[PDB]
Amino acid sequence: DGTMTQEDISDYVAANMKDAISRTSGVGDVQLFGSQYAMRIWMNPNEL
Amino acid sequence: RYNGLPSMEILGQAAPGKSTGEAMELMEQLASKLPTGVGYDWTGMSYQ
Repeated sequence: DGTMTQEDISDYVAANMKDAISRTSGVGDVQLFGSQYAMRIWMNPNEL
Repeated sequence: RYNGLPSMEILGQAAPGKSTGEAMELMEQLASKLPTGVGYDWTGMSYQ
């Protein structure tokens, strides 16, 4: 429905799906194809 | 917390002459009518 980007989808999976899947019966390692959100401080050296 | 998510444990029991499985069915029906973003699970004695 065009509401969530590639990045929004990756965060939702990382923060709501991955952990429970990684503790599921018979599941070994679990690789996220994407990244969870973090607070990004994008610094500007001119203003700095 | 339960399975990595914020939770609240709720204990109870079946009324006289009612099976535990019958008592649990009602808790599931009542739990379905709760607000958005609220799920449930069974643990301990109810799990096994």
